[PDB]
Amino acid sequence: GKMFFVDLSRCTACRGCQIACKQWKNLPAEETRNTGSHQNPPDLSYVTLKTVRFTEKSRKGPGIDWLFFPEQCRHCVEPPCKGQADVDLEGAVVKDETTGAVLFTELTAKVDGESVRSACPYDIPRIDPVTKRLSKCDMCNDRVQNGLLPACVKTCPTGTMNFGDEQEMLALAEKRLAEVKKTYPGAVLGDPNDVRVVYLFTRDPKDFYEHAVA
Amino acid sequence: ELQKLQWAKQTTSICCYCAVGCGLIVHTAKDGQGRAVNVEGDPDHPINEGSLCPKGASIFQLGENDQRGTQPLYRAPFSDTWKPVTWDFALTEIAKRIKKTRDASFTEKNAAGDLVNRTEAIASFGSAAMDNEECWAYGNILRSLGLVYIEHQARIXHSPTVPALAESFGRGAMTNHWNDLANSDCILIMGSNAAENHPIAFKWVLRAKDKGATLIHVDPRFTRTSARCDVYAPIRSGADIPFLGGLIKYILDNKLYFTDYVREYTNASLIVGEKFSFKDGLFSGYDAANKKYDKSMWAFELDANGVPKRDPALKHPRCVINLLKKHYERYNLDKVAAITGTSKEQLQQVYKAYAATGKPDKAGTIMYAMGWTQHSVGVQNIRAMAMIQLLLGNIGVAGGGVNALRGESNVQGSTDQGLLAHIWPGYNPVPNSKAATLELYNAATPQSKDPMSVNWWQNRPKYVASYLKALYPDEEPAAAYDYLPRIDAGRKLTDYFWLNIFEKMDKGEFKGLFAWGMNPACGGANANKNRKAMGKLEWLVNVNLFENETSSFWKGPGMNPAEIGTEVFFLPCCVSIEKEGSVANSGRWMQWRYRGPKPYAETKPDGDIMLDMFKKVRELYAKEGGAYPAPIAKLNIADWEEHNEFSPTKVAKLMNGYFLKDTEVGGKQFKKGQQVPSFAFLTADGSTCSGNWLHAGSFTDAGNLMARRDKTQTPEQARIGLFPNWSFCWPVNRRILYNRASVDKTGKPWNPAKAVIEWKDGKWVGDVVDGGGDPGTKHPFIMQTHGFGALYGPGREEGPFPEHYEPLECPVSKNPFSKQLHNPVAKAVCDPRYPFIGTTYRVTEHWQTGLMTRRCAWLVEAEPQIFCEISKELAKLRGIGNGDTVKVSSLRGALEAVAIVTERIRPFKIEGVDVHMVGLPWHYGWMVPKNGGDTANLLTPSAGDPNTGIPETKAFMVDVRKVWSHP
Ligand SMILES: Nc1nc2c(c(=O)[nH]1)N[C@H]1C(S)=C(S)[C@@H](COP(=O)(O)OP(=O)(O)OC[C@H]3O[C@@H](n4cnc5c(=O)[nH]c(N)nc54)[C@H](O)[C@@H]3O)O[C@H]1N2
Ligand SMILES: Nc1nc2c(c(=O)[nH]1)N[C@H]1C(S)=C(S)[C@@H](COP(=O)(O)OP(=O)(O)OC[C@H]3O[C@@H](n4cnc5c(=O)[nH]c(N)nc54)[C@H](O)[C@@H]3O)O[C@H]1N2
Ligand code: SF4
Ligand code: SF4
Ligand code: SF4
Ligand code: SF4
Ligand SMILES: [S]
Ligand SMILES: [W+6]
Repeated sequence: GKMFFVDLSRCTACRGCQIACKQWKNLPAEETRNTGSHQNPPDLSYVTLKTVRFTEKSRKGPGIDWLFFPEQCRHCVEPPCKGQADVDLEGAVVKDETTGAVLFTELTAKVDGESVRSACPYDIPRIDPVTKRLSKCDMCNDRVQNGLLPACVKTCPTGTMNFGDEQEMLALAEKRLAEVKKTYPGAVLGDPNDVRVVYLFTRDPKDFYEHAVA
Repeated sequence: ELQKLQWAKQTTSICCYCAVGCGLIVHTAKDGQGRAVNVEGDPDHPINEGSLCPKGASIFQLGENDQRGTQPLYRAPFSDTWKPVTWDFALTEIAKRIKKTRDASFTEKNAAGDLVNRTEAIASFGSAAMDNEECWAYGNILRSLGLVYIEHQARIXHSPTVPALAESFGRGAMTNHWNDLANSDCILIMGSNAAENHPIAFKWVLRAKDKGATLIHVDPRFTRTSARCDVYAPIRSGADIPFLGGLIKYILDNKLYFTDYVREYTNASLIVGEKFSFKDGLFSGYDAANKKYDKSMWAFELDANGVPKRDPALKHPRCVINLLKKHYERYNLDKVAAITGTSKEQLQQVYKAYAATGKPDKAGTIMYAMGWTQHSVGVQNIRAMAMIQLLLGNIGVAGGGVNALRGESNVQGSTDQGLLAHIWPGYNPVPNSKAATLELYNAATPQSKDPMSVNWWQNRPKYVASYLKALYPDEEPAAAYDYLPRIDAGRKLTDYFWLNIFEKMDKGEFKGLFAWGMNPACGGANANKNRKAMGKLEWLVNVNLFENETSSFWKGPGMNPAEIGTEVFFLPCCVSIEKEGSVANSGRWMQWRYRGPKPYAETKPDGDIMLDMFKKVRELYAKEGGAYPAPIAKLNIADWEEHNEFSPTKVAKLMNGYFLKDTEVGGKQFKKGQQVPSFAFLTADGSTCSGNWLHAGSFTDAGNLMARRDKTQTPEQARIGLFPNWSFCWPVNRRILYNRASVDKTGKPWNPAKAVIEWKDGKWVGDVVDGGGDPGTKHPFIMQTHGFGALYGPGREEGPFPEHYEPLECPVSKNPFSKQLHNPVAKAVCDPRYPFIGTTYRVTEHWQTGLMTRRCAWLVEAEPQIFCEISKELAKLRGIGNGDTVKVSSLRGALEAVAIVTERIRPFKIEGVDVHMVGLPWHYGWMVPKNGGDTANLLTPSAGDPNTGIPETKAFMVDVRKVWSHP
């Protein structure tokens, strides 16, 4: 299948990926307000499949450690969201056998949506209050099967976002990890044998987000 | 198959926001006959390779936007309602206003009897957002009507750069280009937040880092840029010249300068005359009564033929280099560390990393944008960067340069087209009242008698004449010269600039204002005053994408429409993807873009609006006569149109220029009607027209070179990313300016692994050589009179060497480097009720006043409201918690914002007292969105530099207080 490699040591939090995701799918904007942070929307939602999370950590000397985390479905190799949904109705959550994309369908309205969300170790699924359908990042599977990069990968200016076949992406992640460790000794890959969106964190992944890793 | 893009026609465009110049692909429904259905990055474009920041990435939402204007709106005097009117009504009535105002105000001679042929009762703002062809047509329409008060954005963020870099190198432009940043070994970002304000630039900045470059951010705040640099060095606001002066001293003390480059290609060897001196913070020739310098005291000593004397041994005591060493010996580390607030350890780290690029096999670049270069001595800030780069051999080389980042998509182009009061297109000056003839105009150009000095500006009479032929082809240039307006020689130049325009408006001295593609009701400093001053206009014409705080100033905060007599016309223009034309990016790439969807509703491209407007003015003059009709009646507008529409192609070919008769020039024969192949073949006798000599070469008989999308590169071109066949850059496709300095006098690169040009088999290979001639036969700075990169720059008003003068008036009382505290050639109140230093800056997600991006729900989504960024120390002092509502106030006004308490802001220690900075985005305005807040310019003063005419937006005094709600 396919895989993302997300090198957070290169991210400028430009949020091009956040906007590109909504442009490609023509998703609505949420009502937001500033509550003391550049982060917005504050959370994933039925209409927000990716948001960049901002976290500031003190450090000795000038400046801060500013941690940016563009969150999205991890497209798990063995997705528990599918395992939970299959209890109520098979076909609500399916897996693309070519790309590895985990895909929610309109049949998610016919399964226990809250239990599907609680089954996810990354707390990724979001429910529409009206229809009870679930939504999340779909890997831009449409674009991928037609030879295009995912919208958020294509738009990224920094090389944070990388996308390709899982073997080239895993080899890249391993080589980038070794290099990034020379500046960030605490750098790690997030659950790299279990997911298709492999983040390189420059320190404790939970400093980026409480659900950054399982 | 992707349904979304099925049946839609794909076209290319260029982002309409910042000056990086990213490429887009637009898909338009019904095979081009419907609306846009998708906009994203062009994967083939060499600058962004498909990447877009959120502003570029949301252009679909900008264009396909039901909040856009749909047709002209009219606001009658004292009315509280817009009335929708036809284009014919709006343009006919505007033409009538123009003509009535011009007829009543036109002055043939000024009060001294000198010919000026101008109207002072109309002013125009705008715009870097129009296409290059529209900018060029617009300025010529304005000047044909007699206007002199012609300004736009460039006055603020671009105008300081031009004299600073022109003094140093001969040209004011960014010297390299975006792709070239990846060749750098050390990138100093100072006065720039490029990761937020030129985001795709960090593609190339991080690629340099991938190849081993050190990235350094020098900034008072920790930003999204700082997060990704190797070194973040905080600097106190306004302490940049001490920082750079310390670096000059470091370079000189440690012999880190590139001697061979310095000796041959800078003015290090020139002998300064004995009248030059510096004492107690003042250069010689100071006139205390008028606070001005007699610059002739700074002259070089000249030889028999008038050429500055040189000591190539660099031993003479009055050699520039030796005067340089003496000047900067005061800038020792401990004094610089004290004033900058940068630790001595960090100063040493930065200085060592950056000065290592004086080796020929290493290249260093400096990136700066707007920063705080607008105060009295911002030009000297830039001068110091230029001097550092010359000492290190970094000018002319790949990964080097002074990368003065342009702001807006076409601010390079709109400046190139002379949308500033002091310049015609092609940087030919607007004549003053004592240039009574074309011959007197041409006589002002300095000449050189050094046979190695190209002194290319000696060709100016060709460019002036060809420009006059472009406007008035049936007239002799000496005759046409009398058609255009002149400014007064007696007045200070800044009387015609941005800030004095708002001042004269507040005094009721303008009857009409064009706000063309700008939002002055938010963008001008001291917004309360400017909003009130707009009420003193008889009429206001606003051309814009959306209704906005300027168009609707009469119903803004605290306004009573029934008391405001101004007549307003709102003319909705179309977005960038709905029209064809070019925009010139920061690296001077003049890139052609195409229409996707047709103009939304009844919106029109700027070029059609202005041409129809001008044609109606012409018709009124042909029927009624009036003041001096000839400049209007005779203007060549036939060349601007085709198929009864404004023609970007025909205007671009006229700006390039063409032959008006069979002509012999440069040893070749040309036929009437042929495009001029380069500005080398322009003439002064009327054989050629050219709307802008810098464009001569962009659109030749070979076709539209701006429209090239050719990635072909030789190995040496591709090694440094020139992409010479992708679009076209002025001048004549020289991608890296001053590249003759990149080689020795046999023509071999100082750095063969990153060669820019090389002498091979009797020709220069690589980039286009900046200045023809055999290796070792020409000085490398061809636009300089003397031919050298200027370490010593005697044309500057503040002195030939940058010197620290405190730009922070209120909290500083001591200058450690001289007894001269403030700029000696330059009235803040410093009321103690406003003890904090307010500043304004940008965030990635919004654009300028936010007129455009506050209308884009995805960008509002990410940044919905004005906020105020403060330190933990200040939040503690004032009892402010993160996310609290605060009131920020100044002597000028007050607003509320959401507090953002962060360690990204830290107090400045100034003279043993903590001084707190308060950060505000200027992206907001009362019109939209709900609860977004208003402009940070409610707080800013309308006082600016005597000498630059720029208002203070980076350091102004404020108070910040918690706003309480119910327990
Ligand atoms: N996202 C976005 N990008 C933009 C724009 C926008 O509105 N939004 N505007 C465009 C335009 S028109 C312009 S002109 C450019 C402006 O480009 P920038 O100059 O990058 O814009 P700023 O954010 O206003 O100021 C940049 C940095 O200068 C720092 N600074 C303030 N005072 C000083 C000082 O005294 N010394 C030093 N060394 N630094 C200081 C500020 O803290 C800030 O981080 O950006 C262009 N790009
Ligand atoms: N406090 C503070 N004030 C500042 C600054 C600051 O840093 N701080 N920065 C200053 C600087 S550097 C600048 S650049 C100015 C910006 O000042 P403005 O130019 O007045 O700001 P905007 O109107 O928001 O710029 C966007 C404009 O482009 C117009 N536009 C887009 N496309 C087109 C088109 O095709 N045709 C026409 N006619 N119009 C079009 C939109 O309608 C919109 O009005 O603000 C200045 N003021
Ligand atoms: S587009 Fe790339 S650099 Fe920008 S926020 Fe997303 S991942 Fe980070
Ligand atoms: S892969 Fe596609 S759906 Fe997922 S975050 Fe990126 S743009 Fe959104
Ligand atoms: S991250 Fe959660 S929602 Fe996404 S595939 Fe894994 S279990 Fe399913
Ligand atoms: S705003 Fe600047 S960096 Fe962003 S997409 Fe447009 S040109 Fe590129
Ligand atoms: S600009
Ligand atoms: W600007």
